[PDB]
Amino acid sequence: TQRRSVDVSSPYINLYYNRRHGLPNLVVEPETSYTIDIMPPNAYRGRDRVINLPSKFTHLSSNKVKHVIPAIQWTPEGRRLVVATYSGEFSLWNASSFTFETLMQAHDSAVTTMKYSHDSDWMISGDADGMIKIWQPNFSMVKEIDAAHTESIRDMAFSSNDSKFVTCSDDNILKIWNFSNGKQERVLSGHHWDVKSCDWHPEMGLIASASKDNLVKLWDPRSGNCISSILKFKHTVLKTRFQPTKGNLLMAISKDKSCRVFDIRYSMKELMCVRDETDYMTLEWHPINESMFTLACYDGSLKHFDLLQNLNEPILTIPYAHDKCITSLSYNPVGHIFATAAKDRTIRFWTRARPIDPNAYDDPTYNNKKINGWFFGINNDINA
Amino acid sequence: MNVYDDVLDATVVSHSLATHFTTSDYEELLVVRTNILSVYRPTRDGKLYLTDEFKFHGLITDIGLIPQKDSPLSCLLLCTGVAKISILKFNTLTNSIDTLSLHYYEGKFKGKSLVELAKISTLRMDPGSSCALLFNNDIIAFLPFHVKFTAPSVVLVASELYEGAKNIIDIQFLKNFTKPTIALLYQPKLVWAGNTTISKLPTQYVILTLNIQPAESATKIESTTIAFVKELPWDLHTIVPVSNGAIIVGTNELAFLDNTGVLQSTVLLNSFADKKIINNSSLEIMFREKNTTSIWIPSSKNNDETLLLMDLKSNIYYIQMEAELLIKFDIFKLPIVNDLLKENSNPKCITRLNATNSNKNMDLFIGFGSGNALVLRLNNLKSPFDIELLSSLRNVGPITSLTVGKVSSIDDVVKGLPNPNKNEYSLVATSGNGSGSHLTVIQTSVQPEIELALKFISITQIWNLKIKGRDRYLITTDSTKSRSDIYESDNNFKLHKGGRLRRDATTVYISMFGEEKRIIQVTTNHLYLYDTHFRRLTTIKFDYEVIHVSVMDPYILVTVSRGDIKIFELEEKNKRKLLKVDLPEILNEMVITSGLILKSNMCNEFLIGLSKSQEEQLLFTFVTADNQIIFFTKDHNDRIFQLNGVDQLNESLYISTYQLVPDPSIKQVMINKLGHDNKEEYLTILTFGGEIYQYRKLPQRRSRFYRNVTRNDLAITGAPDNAYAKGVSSIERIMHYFPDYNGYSVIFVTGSVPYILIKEDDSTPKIFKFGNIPLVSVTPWSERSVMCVDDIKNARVYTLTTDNMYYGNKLPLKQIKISNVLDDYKTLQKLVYHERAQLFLVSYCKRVPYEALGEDGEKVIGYDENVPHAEGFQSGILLINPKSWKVIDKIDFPKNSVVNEMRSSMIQINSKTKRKREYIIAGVANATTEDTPPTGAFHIYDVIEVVPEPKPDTNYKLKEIFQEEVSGTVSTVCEVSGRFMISQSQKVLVRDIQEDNSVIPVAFLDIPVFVTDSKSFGNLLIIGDAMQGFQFIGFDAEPYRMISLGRSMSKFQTMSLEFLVNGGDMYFAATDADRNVHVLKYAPDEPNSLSGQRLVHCSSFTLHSTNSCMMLLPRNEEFGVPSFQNVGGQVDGSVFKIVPLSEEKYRRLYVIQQQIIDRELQLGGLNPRMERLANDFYQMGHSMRPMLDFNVIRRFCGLAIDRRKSIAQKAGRHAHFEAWRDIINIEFSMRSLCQGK
Amino acid sequence: IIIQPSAASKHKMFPFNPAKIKKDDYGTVVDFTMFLPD
Amino acid sequence: MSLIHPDTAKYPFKFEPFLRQEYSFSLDPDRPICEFYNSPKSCPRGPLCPKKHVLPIFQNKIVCRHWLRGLCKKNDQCEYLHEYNLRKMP
Repeated sequence: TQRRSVDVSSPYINLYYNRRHGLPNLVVEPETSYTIDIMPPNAYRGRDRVINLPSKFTHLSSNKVKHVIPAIQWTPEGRRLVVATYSGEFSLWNASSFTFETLMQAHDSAVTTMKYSHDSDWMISGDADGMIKIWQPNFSMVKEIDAAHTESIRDMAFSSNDSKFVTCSDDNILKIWNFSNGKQERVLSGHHWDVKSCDWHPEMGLIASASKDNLVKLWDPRSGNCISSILKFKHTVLKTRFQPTKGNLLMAISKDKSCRVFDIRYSMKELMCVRDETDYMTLEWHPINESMFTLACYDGSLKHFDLLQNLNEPILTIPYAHDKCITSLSYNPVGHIFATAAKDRTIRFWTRARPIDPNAYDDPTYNNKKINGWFFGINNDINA
Repeated sequence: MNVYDDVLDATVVSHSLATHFTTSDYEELLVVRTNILSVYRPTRDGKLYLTDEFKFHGLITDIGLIPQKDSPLSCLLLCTGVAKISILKFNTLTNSIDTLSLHYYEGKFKGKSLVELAKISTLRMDPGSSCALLFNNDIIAFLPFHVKFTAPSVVLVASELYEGAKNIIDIQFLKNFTKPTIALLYQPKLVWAGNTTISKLPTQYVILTLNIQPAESATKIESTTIAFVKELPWDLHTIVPVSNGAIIVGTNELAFLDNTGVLQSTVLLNSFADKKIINNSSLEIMFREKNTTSIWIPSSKNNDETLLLMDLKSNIYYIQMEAELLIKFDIFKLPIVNDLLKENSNPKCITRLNATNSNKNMDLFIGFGSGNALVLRLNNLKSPFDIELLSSLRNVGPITSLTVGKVSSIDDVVKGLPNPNKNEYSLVATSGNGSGSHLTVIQTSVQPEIELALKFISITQIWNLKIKGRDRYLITTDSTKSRSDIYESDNNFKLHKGGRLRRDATTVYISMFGEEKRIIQVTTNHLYLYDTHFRRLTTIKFDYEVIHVSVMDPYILVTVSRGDIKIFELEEKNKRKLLKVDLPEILNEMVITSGLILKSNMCNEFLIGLSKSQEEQLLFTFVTADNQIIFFTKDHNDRIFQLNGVDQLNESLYISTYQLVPDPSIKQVMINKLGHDNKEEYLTILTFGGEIYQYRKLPQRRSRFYRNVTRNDLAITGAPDNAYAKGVSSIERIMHYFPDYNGYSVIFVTGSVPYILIKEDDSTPKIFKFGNIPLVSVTPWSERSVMCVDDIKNARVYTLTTDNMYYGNKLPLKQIKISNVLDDYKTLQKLVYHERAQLFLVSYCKRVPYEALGEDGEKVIGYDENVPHAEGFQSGILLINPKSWKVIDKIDFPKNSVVNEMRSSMIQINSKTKRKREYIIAGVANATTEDTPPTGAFHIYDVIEVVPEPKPDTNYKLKEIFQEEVSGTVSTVCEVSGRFMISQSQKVLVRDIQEDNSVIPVAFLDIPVFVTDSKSFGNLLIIGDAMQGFQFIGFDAEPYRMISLGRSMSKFQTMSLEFLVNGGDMYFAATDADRNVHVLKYAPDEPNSLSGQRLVHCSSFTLHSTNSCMMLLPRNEEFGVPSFQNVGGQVDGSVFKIVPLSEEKYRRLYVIQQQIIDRELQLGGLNPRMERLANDFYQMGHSMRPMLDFNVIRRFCGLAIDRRKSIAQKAGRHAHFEAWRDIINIEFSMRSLCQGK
Repeated sequence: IIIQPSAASKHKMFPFNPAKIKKDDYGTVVDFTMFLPD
Repeated sequence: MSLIHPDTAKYPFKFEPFLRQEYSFSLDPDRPICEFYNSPKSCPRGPLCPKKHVLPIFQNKIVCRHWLRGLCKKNDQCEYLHEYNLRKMP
């Protein structure tokens, strides 16, 4: 029973052989034998960052009980993908072979968000009744604080040092917690309506939030007062994310169908304003290459953007990446797998493109002709 | 608390250019290895003679040329680090390079960069000498130059020049323009091999004329677009400007674009391209590198413009260009008949050496990455041709592995006498990539070849005479019993049975005299003058005992106990006279410690009657008690000269007139020619502390001597203020000069630790340890040989090995070629030494085309059999006996299998009796694509004595102990307390051993991404991760476990790991892909360490090249729990060591280093602190405990005595003493290899 | 950027004095007015 | 005194008492069983005892499938053996 395996081991062997002997990274040629020369995604930067684009569809997975997936998340080293269910269970899925059925019954209500620590030693998960559970990498209880928020937890993020983490819920209130004991620290009092997302700056102490008040606010993890606010969205801002590696950028998507990128280096300098006909649902920066991110629309239609290539249009559009609106995007921390979840109760995985494959950008994902993942082969490229 | 030193200097040539930099008399060649800029004089016959060498504190990334007004010397433009430009000028008055202007574009680049900057910026120079642009990526910094100041303010723009420019691939200045016009190659939409089927022809090209408008306060540039091209192939990466336009060298197409911006013709290379004049070629060549090295040569007088391209496999291609619109655009390959480029791969630079006033009969200097740099002669260029090797700069390629073993010291006795280098181990490293890969032995000392080992002929000191150069009368002496013997060296011996010698007094000196027609013997209190038949003729009674004798043909100089100077001259008429020679009256007043007769032309400008560089004058050189060197000629006329500055050992010396505090540091001086074929006059000074100082006489202005302090090439052998007294106390150190050792003019320094000074033609003189036994007396023997007598009365005749020995690079290098013409093992790696069997084991890594097969037997669909493929792997293990350096046994491995790690390990077979056997364990990983499950295997081998072939040294065989194929690539192998731990895909497994060769796993752990390296210190382990640093693991035995003790808080792509234990504490050394060296320690007591689970970052030290391997080696404690040090090999060919320090030693060396940085002047305006600590990890470790650079501290020894004393006064009272002590200790840290077993 | 005159000793170098970036548990304390939307 | 395989098994590390107090780890892997520990104060020498102590998790006879996959909810209270020996795999 030979399944499909996507492991970055042999590419890393090749990369370190080239690196230790001083050999250059040979340019990949459009042929099958040159896939061995496709370096791991962390090896590519600058011009050849286009090789890291998750353009290929490689696996469609769905659990036995087809619940609705409110959030997905990768393990910090990318071994397994943690899929939250409406019933409050952690469904794990191995990254190498995308197969598992490990129900865990994590929460009682619907798990709405999970977040892993930067040191890969802890996980926090919130649910629909404002309960935060702090987990261990082996998925054991470490702390179960009840009613940390009134309504459903929307988003939460760790600090750089992982001793603190901010959370947001359907309320108009953000809170800071000392991660060591879950002590209730200062409350980010402010905002007018239903904060929808929150994020922590990767290096600096800086909190970014999005609410229904048509405002993106920058907060203070120490003073606890709104240090700045962005008034450039004409409707509720669905999500905000800093650039994970450097943090020099900050995205935000609103219900006015506009995505804006702000350069925090020069007084909230706006760099992009892309307006679509379909609603943006969720966003995700690339974990390795900056200036690269993916936007998920209300009709599927995964859109990959590049700040250095185009400031008005996406550099790659997968118009039918999902049957219904895409609700969760997750990048493998290794960067070789992209995981997307939508309201069709399915989980789809995306990998980097191959030098030559017959489907290319023409498949039941790029066009509409049934759907399948061909889970019976021994390769990535499928003939015809 | 660690210090960084360069055991080996870098030897891969990365940049090269020709100009008039140091002088305008000849066309110089500038060679940049990694941080060393060397100035060479290419001879007529293609040899490279070094004239000046400089070492910079940062990695030199580019070198540029610009000419200054009213001067024939071109100013040097140095580009180091990231986005840096420094103007360098040569000051012939001081014979040193000085800095004219600095330009720091890094901060301004980051201020308008959306993403992280590229590692190295690229410098472009216009062929008009008006401006220079340094572009990193998407951002161009412009440096204009005046046609007052020499460079106006710098202005940088990203895409303000042309709106279209989005993703710049290459920028080049264009030729034949009255204004600075540049050409830009950029891809607004990025396309790779997977994007070729959606977006077609995404590369764009534009030519911009720049209106450089320098101003007093700023600089503005108004750009006018000359032309514009829209559709160009995706794989274009290089722009090669020519007279009529430019050549766009792509991975598969060459596109010619003129100065009007119209594509004329395109030449296809491989079957990997398709669709406007398209010239098709089936020659499957590929420019798969990002940058393709090439040399463009303008026409002579005539119309002959040639462009030579280069291939990663060191192929040269010829591009013809002729025009009336350009016609006949094509590509041709020039053949190599004698495959002299077979061992050379990855060329980096090409430079034309000799003008010749034509484009035929060329002289090319080409730097390479794997093989040695070659000077090539190309006689006739055609579309007969031939090539030849004129010179070579020894390159040890990328050091890919390191281990200690026995190369010398293998035999306990040689030629019936004990081995002169017994109990001595050496560092053996694998070198190069591919066909030229070999073994490089980094010798800790010079191993001398033995030709005669006669016993007990000397007691105290010998003298070998030459009646006609026939080795007669090897006179010996007995300083204890006051006896002297004659002996016959013509296979007679048993003394001469009477030859009218004294024989009853301590002979002080004896040598041939008067054109070998006389023999003069100076005993303790008497002087004699014999003949060839040894009949005594004249006797001069010395009322005072002699303590120094120097002899030239006419004169003999004798120095006595009160210091009286007596110089006698042989009478050329009938001899037997020995007339006295008059001396200046000042000589009576001054006190002299030592003296010698000398022959030099350094006074040929003050002496009356001659001002010619030739005709070196005979001089009487004397060293005073105030460390002053004085000298005078025969017809002195009471004129006494002196070398000014020797007393303070200044960086520069010159001839003057002597002008009238005894601290006799200087013990012996020597002025003689040193070198192999290009002999240069050098002034060598021996101190009573045993240290050796050297000076170089410039061929022009011969009255001046200079020393290089920036170049750390002279090894430290002693200390001034009685520190390291153990090097001179036992055996007196005397420098003996030999103009012909093996064709080399060397200097032998005797003592308990002997030294030899050897200078190669392409390098500065180097001081090498000579053997591993004490040396008492050395005399010339035969022709090109010496006789050496040790402290145990043994006598040995020595010869200098030359076959595969290089005597530069701070340590002798022996090249061991394991692959012959019969079998070529290609690149060698993971070399180990079997201690019990005294054998060396290596792994070959022959490259083969890769076939992408599925999980079943079939291959994947998209394979093309009509197309060239990518490279795979096929490895094995070789058994090599160091006695003959020959392969005894070889074992092969299946396809795609690469040995990622071999380790001769001490495996504990029995848990009860604790028995251990040194098996060999190899970690084999199957190198495949990402679309197949990882698989691998591990093998365990025994080395068992067998009956040799009816050929010696064939008595050992490789016997498999265990063998198993596992799931997941095996990337590392490590033994933990008798059990070997190997790494699978995201797992590490420990397996035990029983007597029945039964292997069973006992514990396991999960690793984040990929295991890059693994080391064990007892039952502790460190496992490096390709993305998230490394982790600390402890292993327990009875219940087997893999407790995770900590992880590095900083995620980086670690390359190699090792332990820097440093006494009671413990530290880890990690190297990243960013050329950084990270020191982390397991600190479980600090409050912020999370009880040890977080490894605290201590220091981040930026290296000048990528680290490939790291080893643990014991430290040699010269004065003072075992100590260890790390030794690492580098891609550029250098070897470095990290020597852990104590607290007091570290404080002393840190204060010395900061005082050197502040007080002293750095070469090219390079701050070592910013060359090393200015990385992405600067705000992570301790600010006041950085990694120390011994190269910076090495400059402490090069200062004047007063300045050296003042420097140590910054911290500590007697800081000079202990500072010299620990500097010596660090210098001799690797001498633990000299005392093995 | 820098013109090299012959008067000093350590000023003929590239300056290197990066200000120590104070970083607490919450992150690096930075100027909090430079984020003004302007 | 071997350069090739330097003696590293017995080295005076300053974190030995910490490595023994927690994780019950000693720099000597092959040390004799304490034979005075029951399964916390049974050891007369206490936690700082060179002889090896054994947690009750290590006396079980069946390895834990959840521990093999790294998903064992019970850290040390698990009734299955948390040790990788192929002899007693379920």
